[PDB]
Amino acid sequence: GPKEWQENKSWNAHFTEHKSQGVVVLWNENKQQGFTNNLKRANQAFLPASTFKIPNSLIALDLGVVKDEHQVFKWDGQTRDIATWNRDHNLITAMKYSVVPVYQEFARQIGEARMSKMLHAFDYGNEDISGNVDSFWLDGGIRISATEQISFLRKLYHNKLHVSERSQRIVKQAMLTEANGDYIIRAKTGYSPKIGWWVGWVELDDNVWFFAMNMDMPTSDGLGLRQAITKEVLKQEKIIP
Amino acid sequence: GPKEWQENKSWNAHFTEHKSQGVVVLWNENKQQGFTNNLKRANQAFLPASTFKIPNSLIALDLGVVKDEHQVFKWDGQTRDIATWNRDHNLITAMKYSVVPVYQEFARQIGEARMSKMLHAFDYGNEDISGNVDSFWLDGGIRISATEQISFLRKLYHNKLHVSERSQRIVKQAMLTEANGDYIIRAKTGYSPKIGWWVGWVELDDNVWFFAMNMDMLGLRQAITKEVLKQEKIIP
Ligand SMILES: *C(=O)N1C[C@H](NOS(=O)(=O)O)CC[C@H]1C(=O)NOCCN
Ligand SMILES: *C(=O)N1C[C@H](NOS(=O)(=O)O)CC[C@H]1C(=O)NOCCN
Ligand SMILES: [Cl-]
Ligand SMILES: [Cl-]
Ligand SMILES: [Cl-]
Repeated sequence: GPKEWQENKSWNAHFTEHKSQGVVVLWNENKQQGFTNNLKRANQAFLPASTFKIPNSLIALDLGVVKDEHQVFKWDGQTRDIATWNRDHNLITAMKYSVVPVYQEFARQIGEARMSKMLHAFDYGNEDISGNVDSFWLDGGIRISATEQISFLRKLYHNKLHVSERSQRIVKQAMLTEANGDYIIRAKTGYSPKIGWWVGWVELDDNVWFFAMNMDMPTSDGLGLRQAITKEVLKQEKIIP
Repeated sequence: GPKEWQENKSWNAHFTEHKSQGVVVLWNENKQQGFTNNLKRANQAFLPASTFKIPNSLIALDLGVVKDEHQVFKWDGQTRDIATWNRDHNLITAMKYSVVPVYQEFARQIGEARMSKMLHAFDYGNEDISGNVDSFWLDGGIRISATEQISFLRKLYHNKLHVSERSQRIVKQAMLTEANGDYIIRAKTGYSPKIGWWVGWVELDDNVWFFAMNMDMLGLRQAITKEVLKQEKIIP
């Protein structure tokens, strides 16, 4: 009989076309079956980098560190490399522009004790916050695989995480990336030395496709490949036109 | 002092180009200033038609007639003219395809007493539900102007309507029409005999522009509105 995770190695052509390697993991919610080009890499755990903004947002909201998605967090005045960071942000734009210093302040206000407790409740990756509370997802001990990202995202989609429904709805709003008459994408990118991420889902009229992809990234060039390669897989599988 | 409301008649060119006439009303949330090509028409009251799906959704959710955005409303098996209506729906797709029979069923379950009480609490238009409980927004006594649509939508945006915050968040999710790196549009279209509507808002990084347009009478509703938004440098 059929397997929970089916391997489709033909997607490697989309990584090969761009002289890269990685994994795309898809989960068809209606069919309760998953698909990936590399079963092994689907289960390899990596630093989450900026994809950690999803659980960080949930915890910050549930504890009231963030009151709502409209609350303004003033620029601390320090000019950083990414120009979109040097301005005031709310939760919506802090996600969209992946504004690390805003999220570092969230993490410091959450604190290590509550951060560890929440990640355990979320069953998130290896749950290891060793390092600094404001950088463990960038250079500390936490590791999460693409399949673990799917499991976490499915809980979020269904409001099943151990935080309020409100917190989950707000974060899903903040994840909005693209919407048209054909589909809605809610997702979060990430990048740390040598690995780029894109995780999220595609909402259709009568199904949801969760996705988690990571790929080798020798430099910061080709960050757009994260979405481009994923979309090539989504197009091949007739999920988007 | 400055004017809360300014008239810009140059937008009439966008209507005239299509041999039509109408009004676009814009509200700059940050500045607390509004703009329209026709001050009089901006404040004249019309049947809301399918733009009434916004308050109808809020009421159905708040009262528990609709449990959440996943609850399925089964097709009743009657083949109707709009093909996308001839299938099962949830709140998201019922809004998206403007599925009338689903919303007539909501209205019957809400009932006249609860519908009237909710519209009064919402300050919604003339608050008058006279007519059929399941069609008064298309052929009954209720009327609302474009500026009144904006006042209602601003309350919804800020979670200030009397219904639960949850209901307001769910409906705002169901209003999602378009999103990209430049803007998010949450809106609802409508058409009554001789009037087309598009009402909603454009979310930018650090401002929100509310809009309500109506025009004498379908893709022109969005196209004309977008020409105004482009002229005002709101969208690219
Ligand atoms: C997280 O992955 N970040 C923050 C930002 N995200 O951009 S995205 O890859 O387009 O999501 C830039 C990349 C990455 C970092 O490099 N963060 O570490 C820098 C800490 N200031
Ligand atoms: C509401 O305005 N409706 C339902 C449907 N909405 O489509 S939209 O204008 O694209 O949002 C079609 C038009 C309108 C009607 O109910 N029209 O049918 C009138 C016959 N009772
Ligand atoms: Cl981050
Ligand atoms: Cl309707
Ligand atoms: Cl949304």
